[PDB]
Amino acid sequence: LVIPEKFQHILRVLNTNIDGRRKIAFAITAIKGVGRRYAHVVLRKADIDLTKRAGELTEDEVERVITIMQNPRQYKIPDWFLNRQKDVKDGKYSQVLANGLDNKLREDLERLKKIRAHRGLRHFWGLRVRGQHTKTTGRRGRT
Amino acid sequence: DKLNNLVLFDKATYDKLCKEVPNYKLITPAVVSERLKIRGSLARAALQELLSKGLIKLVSKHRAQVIYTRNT
Amino acid sequence: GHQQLYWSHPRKFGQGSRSCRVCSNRHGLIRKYGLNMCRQCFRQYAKDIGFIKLD
Amino acid sequence: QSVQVFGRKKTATAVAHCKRGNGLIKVNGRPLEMIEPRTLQYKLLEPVLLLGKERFAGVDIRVRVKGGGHVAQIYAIRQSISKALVAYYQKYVDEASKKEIKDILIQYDRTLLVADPRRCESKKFGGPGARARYQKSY
Amino acid sequence: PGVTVKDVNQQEFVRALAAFLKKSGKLKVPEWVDTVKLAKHKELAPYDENWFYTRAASTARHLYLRGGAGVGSMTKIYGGRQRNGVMPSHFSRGSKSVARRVLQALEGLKMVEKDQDGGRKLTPQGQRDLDRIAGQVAAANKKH
Amino acid sequence: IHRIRITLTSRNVKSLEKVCADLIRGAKEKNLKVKGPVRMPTKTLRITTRKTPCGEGSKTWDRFQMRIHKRLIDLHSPSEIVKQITSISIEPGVEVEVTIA
Amino acid sequence: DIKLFGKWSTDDVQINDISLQDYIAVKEKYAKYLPHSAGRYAAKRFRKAQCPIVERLTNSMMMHGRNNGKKLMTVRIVKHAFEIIHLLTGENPLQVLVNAIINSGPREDSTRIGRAGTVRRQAVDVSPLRRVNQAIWLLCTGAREAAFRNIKTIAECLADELINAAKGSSNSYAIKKKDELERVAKSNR
RNA sequence: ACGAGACUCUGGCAUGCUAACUAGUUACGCGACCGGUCGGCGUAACUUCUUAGAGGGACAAGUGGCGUUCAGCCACCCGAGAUUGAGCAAUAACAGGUCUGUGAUGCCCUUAGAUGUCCGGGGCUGCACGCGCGCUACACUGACUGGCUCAGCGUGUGCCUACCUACGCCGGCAGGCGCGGGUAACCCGUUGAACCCCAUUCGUGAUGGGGGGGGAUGCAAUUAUU
Repeated sequence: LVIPEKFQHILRVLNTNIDGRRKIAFAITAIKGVGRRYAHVVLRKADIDLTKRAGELTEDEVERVITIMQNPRQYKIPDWFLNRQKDVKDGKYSQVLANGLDNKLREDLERLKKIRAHRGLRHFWGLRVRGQHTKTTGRRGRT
Repeated sequence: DKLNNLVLFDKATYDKLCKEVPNYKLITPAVVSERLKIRGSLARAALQELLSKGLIKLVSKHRAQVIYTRNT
Repeated sequence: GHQQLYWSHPRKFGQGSRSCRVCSNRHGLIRKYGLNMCRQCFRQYAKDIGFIKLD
Repeated sequence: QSVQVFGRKKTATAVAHCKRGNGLIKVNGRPLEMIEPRTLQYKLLEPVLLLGKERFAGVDIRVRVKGGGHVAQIYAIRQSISKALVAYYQKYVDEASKKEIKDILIQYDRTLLVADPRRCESKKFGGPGARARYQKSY
Repeated sequence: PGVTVKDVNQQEFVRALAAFLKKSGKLKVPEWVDTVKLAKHKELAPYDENWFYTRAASTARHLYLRGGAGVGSMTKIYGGRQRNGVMPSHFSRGSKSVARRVLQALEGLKMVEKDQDGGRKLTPQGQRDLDRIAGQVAAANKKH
Repeated sequence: IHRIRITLTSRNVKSLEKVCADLIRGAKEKNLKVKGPVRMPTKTLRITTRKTPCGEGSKTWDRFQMRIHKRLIDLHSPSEIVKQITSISIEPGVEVEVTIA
Repeated sequence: DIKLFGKWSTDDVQINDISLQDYIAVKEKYAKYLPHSAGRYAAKRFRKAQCPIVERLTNSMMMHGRNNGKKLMTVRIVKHAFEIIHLLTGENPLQVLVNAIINSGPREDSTRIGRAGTVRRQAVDVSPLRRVNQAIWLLCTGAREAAFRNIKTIAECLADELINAAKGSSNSYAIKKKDELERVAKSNR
């Protein structure tokens, strides 16, 4: 017994018409700020019925999950547990996700590359900064 | 190299799972996903609902191996 | 002052100074059981202590 | 003083102390058919339908087990049970049907009376395991 | 024919102990179920939302089996191989703050009797109730 | 008190056997509630030593064994008798220690 | 007591081996129930003949690096689709098992002979032991390589490979590799 | 004659003998429903187990067969075992390694001008076939979460030694406040580590499958050693 109205082939939350074929709450892994533990805990604590079908999802579920990603404090996530915890420039604890400027907030590399620190002076030429021994190896993508 | 299945609601909602399957001698969720291009969630839900209806005989279960047949 | 003029540098992981004492070298030292002897003299004084080989 | 011939499979040793009883059997504070993997369930089932319940109705058997591995504990519990049954039922009552039951045992599986001799092999230096050597650089 | 804590298939024994105790409601529920990671070897959240009740059932069973099972022991029960990435995987225990919370749980519910020299023992009445749930699970399929 | 222990340790078997012969001779001198020797397991340590200082040739790890053997005896006896039995200019190579816990 | 597992009757079984049964003995007390008695027969010449086919096939399907040592899952995976062929055929699965096995052994093999001539080798008949062992190994290889990145699920595919080889149709991996090898050898005679 | 072998140890060998609750040892009204599971408790049981000193066993002697019917070889019946592994390992030599185990030894700066004494900065973590087992994992056999059930017989408190959390809690690790029971089979202990009846998910796809700031061992996290 399925819901016969409003049903869309595409599961739409963030206004980017990705393929809605994927089952519920598994398509939010592409957001640059919510992933791994955070995304999984906020779908598993959202009380979702993963045994439901694509044509039996309801507007209540999508509305509630939209509200839950809008509000970071739906279940009192700690600040050290928060995604943008004590980030540079400004300290914001609100769960906001929009294209155009979020990745620029993630781009705190401006300062590190400008002050030409040790990591910056490495990155001037494109040298590794995590100890990967690539003395002459590294043929993946370098022909 | 590419193969696509269907998770939409069509004749697969009722047909070939509510009245045509009992003609078989053995049912397997992989066989259902072969004959109808479905997923594991649908296979488990359909088996549970059909068993609640009462036309199916259990064999055993596993995380990826749950076996049933027909008896009516 | 005096603490920078001389000896402003310790070594608390020193193995070279606290090396195998009985001869004059650092290598060939394992810190179990208080060996303080190189493997060459380890064998030269093995059977004397009671060491035997069966494997 | 006592035989208590026990049972060993690999490093896992199980001993079955058998005395006068009702015929029920216990394995490590537990009856038999509740093994967690429950894939070798029939392996522990083997003796009871091999020799028959009419011989397992007058002897209380307690099994103690110790030794690593899931399967290694098995193949010794049943061996211990069988050999304890042979010992007890031989030392007291009769020898003809003793020959009968030991012959049935032998034709089904010789391991039920006599233990597996072969065990692990020590590792020698210069390689990962016992016989295997490291890769030669070239 | 009597009851035993392990005579039944222990799966349903422990499962029905946890279910019986959650429908009875005597045990309290913890305040945090996500802030802790429950294990060093685990890098993501559990998937029960009553795993505190599950762990309480597990530790009750394991204390029924062997007494003296003081803290520093149940931390190894859910611990296991830790994927250290490229490093070889060694045995690492679970986050013992959660085991400490379950230790807080047992204390004050009369579940365990402690002693100064280490260890803790189950109450005889507690094993009476454990034999009662054992009788329930036995009469479910084997004493029915 | 009647709680005195003696621990003897050596790497040789015949030495421990002659020490047990000393103890059984003392027990033959007078019958006392002295329990039998406690045979600790043959305690083995392995040591393994590369020989080629620089890498040149095979990986011949000299495998040497240090197998120490330990015997215990706990005695409830007058001190003088066992002291005379024991302090009899004991054999070299076997180490004996008397403990009162 | 005298039947397999207490369910598979061993009394009214089929002959089905004329004289290949000297290799495979599943028709007397020499037929143990479970396909697990530890690998203890691989210590002398021809003790493999004593070993039941089931245990040998269970041991074999545990290879390819991804199945190194883990055997209880192999026993589970064979008992599954053992039940499938059993209930699809309705009778004791022994006949269909043996049919699948004996339809897969390569009838002849092109062994390289000659001093330095690799352009013509000899097509010789294959021994029953080598035939059956290669058949089992190659069908298990086909089952595994039909399970990685493949829409089919392992522990069910081998049932269809078994029934197909028992019937003999060319869809199966084992009989098709055997037939291609046979045609290569026929070129070589 | 040396070497091979025998020889030594090692899993098979307490199916009988040397015998400690500190590791284990059926008997001993209680606890549990009223006769059957707790390893927390009691014949100080006169040690079968895993704790081991002696002694024993197997030898191609048994049978059949092959062999120029000798040395021997194969199969079979037996037996714990009808070839278990290592240990010791020629005469002579390589123009081998080690003075970087060493103040005896081929040596122009070795007239105490510095390689460390005293400093540790940049790196063998810098890039192109460029010689190096070191590459766990690499997905529906399995990755998740835990319902879950099993000896390392590796070993872990040191004359000028100082680096191995019970009882309660704040915590993602350590951090501790007295505090890791012990110089050890006493204290880590019946060292619940590993394929498993899955305890939500991932029914065929590169995807759920390896996967830039900080709170803190040492004098200084650095190309995230940790």
